[PDB]
Amino acid sequence: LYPDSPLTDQDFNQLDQTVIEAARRQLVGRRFIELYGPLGRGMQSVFNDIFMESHEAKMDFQGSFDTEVESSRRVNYTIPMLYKDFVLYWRDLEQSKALDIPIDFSVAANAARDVAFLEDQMIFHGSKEFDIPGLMNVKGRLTHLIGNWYESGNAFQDIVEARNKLLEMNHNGPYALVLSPELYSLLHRVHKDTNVLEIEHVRELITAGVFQSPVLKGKSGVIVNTGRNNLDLAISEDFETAYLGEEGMNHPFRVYETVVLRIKRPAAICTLIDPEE
Amino acid sequence: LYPDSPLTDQDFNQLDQTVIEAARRQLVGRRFIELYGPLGRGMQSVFNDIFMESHEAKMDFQGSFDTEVESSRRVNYTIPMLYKDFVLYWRDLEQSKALDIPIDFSVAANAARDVAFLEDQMIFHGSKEFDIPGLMNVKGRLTHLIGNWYESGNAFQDIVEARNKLLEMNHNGPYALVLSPELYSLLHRVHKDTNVLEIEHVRELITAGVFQSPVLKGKSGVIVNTGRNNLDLAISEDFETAYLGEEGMNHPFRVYETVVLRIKRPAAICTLIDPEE
Amino acid sequence: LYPDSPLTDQDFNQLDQTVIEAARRQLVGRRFIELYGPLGRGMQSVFNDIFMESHEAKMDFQGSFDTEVESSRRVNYTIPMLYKDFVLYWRDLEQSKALDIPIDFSVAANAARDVAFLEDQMIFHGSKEFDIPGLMNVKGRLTHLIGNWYESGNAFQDIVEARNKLLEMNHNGPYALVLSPELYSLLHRVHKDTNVLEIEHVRELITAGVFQSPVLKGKSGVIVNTGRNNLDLAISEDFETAYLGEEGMNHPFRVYETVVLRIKRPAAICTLIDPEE
Amino acid sequence: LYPDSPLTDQDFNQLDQTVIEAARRQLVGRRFIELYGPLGRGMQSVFNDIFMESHEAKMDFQGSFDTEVESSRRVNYTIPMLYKDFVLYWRDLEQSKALDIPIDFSVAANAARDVAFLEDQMIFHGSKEFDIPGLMNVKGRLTHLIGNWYESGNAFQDIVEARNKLLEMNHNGPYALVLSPELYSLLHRVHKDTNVLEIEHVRELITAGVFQSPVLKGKSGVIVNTGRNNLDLAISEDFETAYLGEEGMNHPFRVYETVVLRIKRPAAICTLIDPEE
Amino acid sequence: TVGSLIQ
Amino acid sequence: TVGSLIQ
Amino acid sequence: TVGSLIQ
Repeated sequence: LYPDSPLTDQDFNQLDQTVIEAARRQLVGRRFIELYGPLGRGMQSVFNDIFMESHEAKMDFQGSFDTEVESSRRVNYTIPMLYKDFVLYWRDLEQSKALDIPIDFSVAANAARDVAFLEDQMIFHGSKEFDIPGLMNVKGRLTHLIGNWYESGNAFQDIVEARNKLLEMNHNGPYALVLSPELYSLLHRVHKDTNVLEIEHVRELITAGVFQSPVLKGKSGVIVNTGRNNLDLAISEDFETAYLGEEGMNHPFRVYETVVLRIKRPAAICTLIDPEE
Repeated sequence: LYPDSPLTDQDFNQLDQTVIEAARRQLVGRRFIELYGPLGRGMQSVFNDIFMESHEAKMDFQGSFDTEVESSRRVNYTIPMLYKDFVLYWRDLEQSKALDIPIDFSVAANAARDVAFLEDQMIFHGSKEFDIPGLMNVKGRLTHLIGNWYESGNAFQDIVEARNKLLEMNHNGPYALVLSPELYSLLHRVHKDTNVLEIEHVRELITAGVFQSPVLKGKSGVIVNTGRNNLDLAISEDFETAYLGEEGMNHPFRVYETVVLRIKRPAAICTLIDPEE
Repeated sequence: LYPDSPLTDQDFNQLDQTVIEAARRQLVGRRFIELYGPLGRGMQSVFNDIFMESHEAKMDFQGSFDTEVESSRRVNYTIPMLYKDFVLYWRDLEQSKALDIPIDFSVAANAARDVAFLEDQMIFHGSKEFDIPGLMNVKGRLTHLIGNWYESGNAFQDIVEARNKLLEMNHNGPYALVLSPELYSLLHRVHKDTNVLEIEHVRELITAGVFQSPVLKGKSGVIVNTGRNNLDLAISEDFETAYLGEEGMNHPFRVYETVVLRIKRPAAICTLIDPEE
Repeated sequence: LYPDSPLTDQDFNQLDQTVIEAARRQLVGRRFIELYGPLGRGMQSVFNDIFMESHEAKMDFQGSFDTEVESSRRVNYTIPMLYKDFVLYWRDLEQSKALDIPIDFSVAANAARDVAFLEDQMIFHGSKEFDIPGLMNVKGRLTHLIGNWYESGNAFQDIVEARNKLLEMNHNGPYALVLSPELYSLLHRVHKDTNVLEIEHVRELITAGVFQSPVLKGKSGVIVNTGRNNLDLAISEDFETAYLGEEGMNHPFRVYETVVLRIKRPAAICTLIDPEE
Repeated sequence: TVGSLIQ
Repeated sequence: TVGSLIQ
Repeated sequence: TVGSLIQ
C-alpha cells in the first residue's frame, strides 16, 4: 500500500509492468488451463466436485418429467501462498529520484521469475503439506508406458496409443501435451536416412500445443484434455507486490500470489510413465 | 414473505413458534457452551488454531528487540447441513380454515425434535463424514478412570481427582459436568457420615449445571470448563423452516440449521470412561 | 346469559363452579396429555395418522432430491358422549328460598365425579362400541413383563430396563409413569443402602410425574413419554350442564362431555404388565 | 486513544478488555496482598528495609529526652518487566472485514495467561538475575514440617500448629493460606466423625481466603498474615498492549507488566515444607 | 370455550 | 439472525 | 490509572 512508500503513484506501475511482463514468458501452467475468477479476500478455501462418471444426452419430441443428474463427492482445499522478496537501495533510488531518470527494477524481474517456477512446481506435482493433488499425483489417471523414444518414427506410434487409451473413456476434444526437456530435445532431431522432423506428424493430432516444461526433471510427460469443464485453477489474488518496511536503511518489497488448481474429472489425463527402472 | 405461501402470515409465525419451542426443551449442548456470531450465508468454512502448551519466558530488563510467537496447528472445517423434513396435507388445511379452528402442527414438532437430537449426537461424538472431532474423541483430552461409582461415597470422592487433573494444567474457573442418565441416578444417595445428598456436595464444586443428556452410553461422563477462547459453537443459521414447492396437491416442508463445534484447547476437557469391559 | 331456568343467573354460575371444582380434583387423565382447543359443535369425527415408524435426520450437504417421509395409514374416529344426570328437588329449593339459606349443590359435585371416572376408562382400556383403542390396547405397544417388585431394591431396577426398550426405538425426553394402587404402595418403601425413599429415588428419572389411578387392575403399570406427536386428547365440549325441564314437579339436569383419545405414534408407549405367569 | 494502529479506536478498546478479563481469572498474588500506588514510569528502583523482631516500649511517668528508633538495613531493588508477545495475522484480520465478522482475539487471552502465570512464578520463588527473594526464599521464615497429613484428621491438626508457632511472636490478624493442588484436593474429605468437610473448619481458622496455585510444584504451602505494614508488592505499570510496527505483512503485539515484591517483616511468613524423608 | 384443563 | 440462543 | 486491583 502507500504508508508514504518511497515510490510515487505513477512509477509504481512500472514495477508492475516489469513483473507482469517478465512472468508470462516463463509460465507454461496457465497456457492451456482456464482461469477461475478473482475470488477476492473473503475466500481462503475452495471446493471441487470429483465426478469420475459420465452419461449422455437424450433425443425425443417432448420433454420428460424426470430429472437426471450426477454425483459430486465434494473435497475441500486450502489456498497456499507463494512469495519471494527483493530489495532496492537508498543511494541508488535517491540518484534516480534526484536526477529524474526512470528508476530500474531489474531485481524485480528476477524475483518474479522464481515464483513462476514455484507455481509450475506446484501445478505439476502438488504441495505435500496442504495435501492438494498435483497433475501427476491424482488417483485414477490412465497410465501409459513408453519405450525407446529415439528411433525412426517410434514417437507418433507411441503417442497414438495414449490418445486411444483416453478416447475409449469418452473424452474426445482438444488435447494438450507437456514434455520433459529431455524429450523435447529428443523428439525433433536429425536422424539416419529417414529425415522426418517427427513433430508435424504430431502437431495435427494434438491441436493445442506441445510445450516443454523444466519441472518434469526426469524424462516423462502428460497428455491432458483441456477445457473449463475438466480442470481449472482458482485465483484468490494475482501477481501483486507489497512493501514490508525499512530494515537498516534500504527498502525491501515482496511479490506474492495465491493459487490452487482443482481437478474435476481425473479420467481425462494420461501420463507417460516411462519405464526406465 | 417470499414464497407463494399456502399458509397466510398470521399462522406462519405459529410454525416458527412451535419449531423453536419444542427445540428449547431438548437442547443440552448449548446450555453451557458459548455461542459464536451468526456468520450468514456467505461463509461455509471455519478454522481453529489448536493451542496445547505453555511457552513461558521473558523475565529480563528493558529492550530485547526481537519477536517470538507460539505454534498454530491450523485445520479447516466444513459446516454440515443437519436437515429433517415433514409434510402438510391439503383437504386438512381447508377443513381447518372452513369451520375456523387453528391448524395443528403436531408433525412439525416431531421434525424439530429430530434435528435437535442429531445436533446433540454430533457434538458429543463427532462425525466421520467430515472428521469433526467430538467432545469425547478429541486428541489429548485428559482421561480418568472411575472404579465402582456405586456405593458408600466414592462418587463425590472421584470427582475431586477429576477436578484436580484440570487444575494441574493451569485450568480452573467454572466447570461443567455432563454425565450419562444411568450415572445421574447414582448421585442421589446420601453421603456417608454427614447425611447430606451427594449432589449437594458437587454443586458447590462444579458451579454450573450437572446436566443429563440421553445421547450417551452406560458408564460415561465428561467434565469441562466453560468460557470463550476454550471452546465455542460456530453457528451459521438457526432453526429456519423452508417451504418446498407444493408438489402434487400437498405441501411439504423442511427444517434445517447449520452448526459446527470447534475445540480451541483440548487439554481443558476430562472424560470419565470407566473401562470395565 | 341464560334464557329460562328456576335459578338466578347469579346462582346458575355457582353451579358451573362446583361442577368443575370437584372435577379437576378427580381427573388424572388430563394431567399429562396436552389435549387440544375446542372444536365447536359441528365436528362429529376426527382423523388420526398412526405412523408406526420413525427414524432420524440427515446431515450430509446442500440437500437431496426427495422428501423421505414416513407412512400415514389414516384412520377415522367418532366422538362419543359421556353423561350423567342429577335431580334438584322442589320443596327444598323452595324451602331454601323462603328463609334465605344458600342452596347446596352437593348432588352435582357428586355427579361430576362419575362422569370423570367413566371418562377415565376409555382413556386407559378404550371403548368397544366405537372401537377406540385404549392406552393399554393398541398394537405395537412395547410390552414388558416383571415380577417380585418388593424384595430389596429391584423396583428401581425394573424400569431402567423398561425405558431401554423405549430408548432404542428413538424415543426419549420427558417421560411419565402411571401405576396402579397396588404398585404405588410398594414404592414407598425405604431403599437399601441409599437411605432415601424409593419413590423419590425414581422421581428424578421420570421427571414429569408418577401417578396413581384406581382405573387399573392389581399388578400393572404404564410408562409413556409426554408432549404432542405421541399422544392427543382431541375434545369438542368441556363439562357443561343443561336444564331438562320441570317434569313431574322437581328439576333435573345433565352434565356431559365429548372426548376422544387419539394415539399418533403407538411405538412410544410401554407396558409393565408384571405377571407371575 | 493511540499514536497509530492498524485497528479501529472502538476495536482497540476491545483488545484491552480481553487482556484484563483473562488476567483477573488467573493470578493469585494480588488477591491477598495489598497493593502499592501506581508509580508511573518515573520510578525505576524501590527501597525496602528488613526489621527482624524489633524493640520494646517505655513505661515512664513524665517522658524522656532521647529518641530511640530501631534498625533499617536498606536494600535497593530494581524493577524488571515481564512480557510475552503475540501476533495478529495479515490474512485472517483482513478477511474478517471483507465479509463482516468481528475479529477473533483468543490469542490475546492466551498471551495474558502467560504473563500473569510468570508473575506468580516471580513472587513465589524469586528471580535470580535481579536477586529479589520470594515467599519461599526469604531469610528467616519459621519453617514447619507437615508429617504427611493424608487420610486421618491431622489435616486440621497440622495447620493449627503452624498458626500457633506464628502467634507466639505477636502476629495476630487475618492469616491467609496458599496450598499446592495436590494438598488442596486432599483437604476436601469429611472431617473425622464430625459431619463437615475439612475445608469448612479450616476457613474459619484462617478467614482470609485459603487459596491454591499450580506454581507450587510438590507438596507445599505457605501461610502469611496480611497487612500493608508487613508485606506488599510495588506496581509501576500494569498490563498494557504495545505495538511493534509490522515485519512480513503481519501485525505483532506485546503485553507487559512491571512489578516487584518487597517483604518487610520476614517473621510473618510460615512455610509448610513436607519432609517425605 | 374451554372449561376444565388441569395441565 | 438468531432465534434459539440458549444460555 | 491502575490496571487490575483485586481485593
